[PDB]
Amino acid sequence: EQPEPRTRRRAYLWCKEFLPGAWRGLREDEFHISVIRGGLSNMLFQCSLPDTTATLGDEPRKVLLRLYGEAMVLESVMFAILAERSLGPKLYGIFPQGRLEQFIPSRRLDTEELSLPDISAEIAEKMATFHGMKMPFNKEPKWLFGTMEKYLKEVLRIKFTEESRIKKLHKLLSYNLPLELENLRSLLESTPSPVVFCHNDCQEGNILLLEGRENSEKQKLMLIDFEYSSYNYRGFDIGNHFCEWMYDYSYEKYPFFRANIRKYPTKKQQLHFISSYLPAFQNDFENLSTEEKSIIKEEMLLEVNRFALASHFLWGLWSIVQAKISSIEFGYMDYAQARFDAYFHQKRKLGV
Amino acid sequence: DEQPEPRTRRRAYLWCKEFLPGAWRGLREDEFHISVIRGGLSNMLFQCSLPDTTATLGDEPRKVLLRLYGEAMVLESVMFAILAERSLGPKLYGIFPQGRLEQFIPSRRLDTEELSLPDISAEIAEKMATFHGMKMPFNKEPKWLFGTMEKYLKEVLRIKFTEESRIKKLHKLLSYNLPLELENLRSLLESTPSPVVFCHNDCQEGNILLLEGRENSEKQKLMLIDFEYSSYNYRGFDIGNHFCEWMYDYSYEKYPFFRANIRKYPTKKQQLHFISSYLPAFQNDFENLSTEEKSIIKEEMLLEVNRFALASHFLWGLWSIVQAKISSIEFGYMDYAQARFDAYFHQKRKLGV
Ligand SMILES: CN(c1ccc(Cl)cc1)c1cc[n+](Cc2ccc(-c3ccc(C[n+]4ccc(N(C)c5ccc(Cl)cc5)c5ccccc54)cc3)cc2)c2ccccc12
Ligand SMILES: CN(c1ccc(Cl)cc1)c1cc[n+](Cc2ccc(-c3ccc(C[n+]4ccc(N(C)c5ccc(Cl)cc5)c5ccccc54)cc3)cc2)c2ccccc12
Repeated sequence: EQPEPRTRRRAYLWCKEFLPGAWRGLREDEFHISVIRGGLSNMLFQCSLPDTTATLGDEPRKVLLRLYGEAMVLESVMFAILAERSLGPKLYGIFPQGRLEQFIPSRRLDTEELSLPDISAEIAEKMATFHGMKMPFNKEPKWLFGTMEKYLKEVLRIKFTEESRIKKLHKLLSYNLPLELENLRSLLESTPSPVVFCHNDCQEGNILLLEGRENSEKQKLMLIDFEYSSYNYRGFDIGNHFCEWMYDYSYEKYPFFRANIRKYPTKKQQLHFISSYLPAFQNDFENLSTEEKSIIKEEMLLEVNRFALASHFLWGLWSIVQAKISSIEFGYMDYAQARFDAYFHQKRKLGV
Repeated sequence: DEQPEPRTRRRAYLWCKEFLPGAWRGLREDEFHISVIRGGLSNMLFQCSLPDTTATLGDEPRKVLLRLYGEAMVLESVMFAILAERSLGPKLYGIFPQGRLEQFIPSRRLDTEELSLPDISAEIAEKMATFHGMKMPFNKEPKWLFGTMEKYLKEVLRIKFTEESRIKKLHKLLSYNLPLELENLRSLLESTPSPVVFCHNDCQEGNILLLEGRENSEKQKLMLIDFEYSSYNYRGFDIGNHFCEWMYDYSYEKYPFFRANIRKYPTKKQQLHFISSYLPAFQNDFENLSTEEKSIIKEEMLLEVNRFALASHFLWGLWSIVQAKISSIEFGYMDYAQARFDAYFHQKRKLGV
């Protein structure tokens, strides 16, 4: 797929002006560009040198161009920090209309792969590593309930025009969400979880399987797409990831997802995950007694399964608001209903 | 121990409490120590610290610097962060809309007279060289120099002062036909090769820290700071501008709040000492070239930096005229403009251009 000749021009100039080596002397007629994702918000292109052109130093042959649609400053700083620490794609250029990033040959994981033991173990290690790092952002964990409050308030003010959405919203408001948010607050306020640097969206579509490295046991993945990252309760990040075993966003018919409550990880599979996470997050952990390890692990199961409720609640509210304001083709209200179904199922499973 | 207003004191307390880890997280407003370093109307600095009696819980700092602020805002933050990660600037502890929290570095600024000490001059060159060699995610077309001179020239032509002395001083400055002089400087510089590199663009004594404790180190006692004017730019501008700064001392206490001295510009000898440290630190093979090839590079570099020095005078001269209209800061801006243009014409005569 080719873009319009006007974006093609703009892109040529960005690469020419921002990238060093052979790129600096490159002519419009030798510029290769093609699409990866299009639309109206976060559009991706692969830009490259022609195969016949030689590099002059260590510049990339090929790069990723990301066109964009307080928060703008924070996301850029963080993208740069991760790039410097080699935990994210390198940052090659930053401008108002977009940015230029390392191109990493890879594919996203499919939902079904999240439960493969070796995949699950590595995701845990990465998340653990990510949780341990220092970032220059606010460390009060106010984003979880602050955000749930903000969306709840919008949700109560929403008037849809189409009858089917009006009906679906009416079924959702029937649960008395402001009362349910307070119950979830008191449950989570009594559930200790250390505040750490969370990804907050650790789903299959934000996990890259790296080309070439498929045979590596423990080093085949990269976490990406940190736009929702913040300091937050650890339980949310793990609980949210566990929830993601149940949703597959690649389904081609409406509503463009498939949900399965029986795909939530078993106790066994949860233990496999936290057995990799704990040593990578608390370095002394491997040298505790058998019995002390079991205690930590059992309290962690309770922790993450409780915070899983906040994953369902938050993304459910989010999705209702998106049904009003997003143009993207997705059955947002059906998804909201699926998250609230799972919420009430998980409440029953926990006895809370 | 000079204290800020109780409202800034409270804001600052919250920022430190919320952004810094360890003992800071549990700290009470009444246990917060803060004092001023710089005040005014724009970029205000405070030293914030834990009380001496409080213990740290890990590797958090006891003491930090709070910087209150007055496209460019995104790029400056990214760059401050990049330099922090590479240990070429103060560590970044917190970033918020009203300011940021940075490593506090016990130090003083250099004085103008210290720029010419051989060991100081040599290290400045090494640091600038290191700085020039870095990859940064910014535009690499060197359009900021003339783009900026054009932009200020255009403002300068539209300025009406009301007070007589400023009117007179502006009139003397416009007498030189600045739009014609800018074109002559363009054609001179278009014929002067200079590699485009990552420039500080303001490498003056007040942006160079002498690090406390390290005074006895020969080659590692300084840090370059304050990169808000940084960009990809001609290498000649950075070196030429630093050479120009040997002539200006901004610490004079009476109006016009600077002193200028044309005879303090570095000698050819002192310039060679500077570029003799810069070259090996920027091109690592440099020491193993032939004697004759080294001399050629060095002599062309002298011509390069002394020619770009003209752009230092021209740019800061125009900048200063514009500041005389819009800055509230106490400084003889028009006198400074005249001093930079005097130096410009003197440097033109020295070069035979
Ligand atoms: C201006 N500019 C730019 C200008 C000049 C130059 Cl030289 C370069 C760049 C630009 C830089 C970067 N971008 C990329 C970008 C992508 C996403 C966002 C984004 C969106 C909304 C929000 C708030 N928020 C909502 C929901 C949460 N959700 C859903 C949420 C999820 C989980 C939890 Cl626990 C809590 C909340 C949540 C979460 C955490 C933090 C914030 C959150 C934050 C960030 C922001 C920027 C640009 C994009 C478009 C246009 C310009 C851009
Ligand atoms: C929004 N926000 C913020 C928002 C959200 C969060 Cl979470 C955190 C922060 C903020 C971030 C950072 N700051 C600090 C800051 C202040 C000014 C600037 C700056 C601006 C405009 C300009 C133009 N320029 C002039 C002259 C040159 N001069 C004189 C010049 C010198 C030499 C040469 Cl060769 C050419 C020109 C030159 C040079 C290069 C580039 C630009 C130049 C320069 C600097 C850079 C950062 C904020 C300040 C106030 C309010 C908000 C701020």
